[PDB]
Amino acid sequence: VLLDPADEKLLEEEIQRSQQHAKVVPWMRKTEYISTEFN
Amino acid sequence: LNGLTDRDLCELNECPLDPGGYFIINGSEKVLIAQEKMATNTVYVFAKKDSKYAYTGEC
Repeated sequence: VLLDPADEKLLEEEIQRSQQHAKVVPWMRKTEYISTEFN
Repeated sequence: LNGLTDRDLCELNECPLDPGGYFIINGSEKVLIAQEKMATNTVYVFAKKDSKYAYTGEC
């Protein structure tokens, strides 16, 4: 049986947006949690 | 507690974040507040108004 990925994508009707949480910004950073071992 | 690891401090029921630097006297954490003073061995010249002295070289 034949199953091309180009045919696999045409089986769906519409599945395929923004990523603006990830944007690099020098006045903003990330976060830090509680490990068990540290300094 | 000197150099003692976080594991061991927790085993001692101590806090690895606790800074130290205080005494325990009869169970009370007592800090010695750093007391400011005039520097020793150093000459200082002051004018003390309301006195017979125009200038005073303290040491």
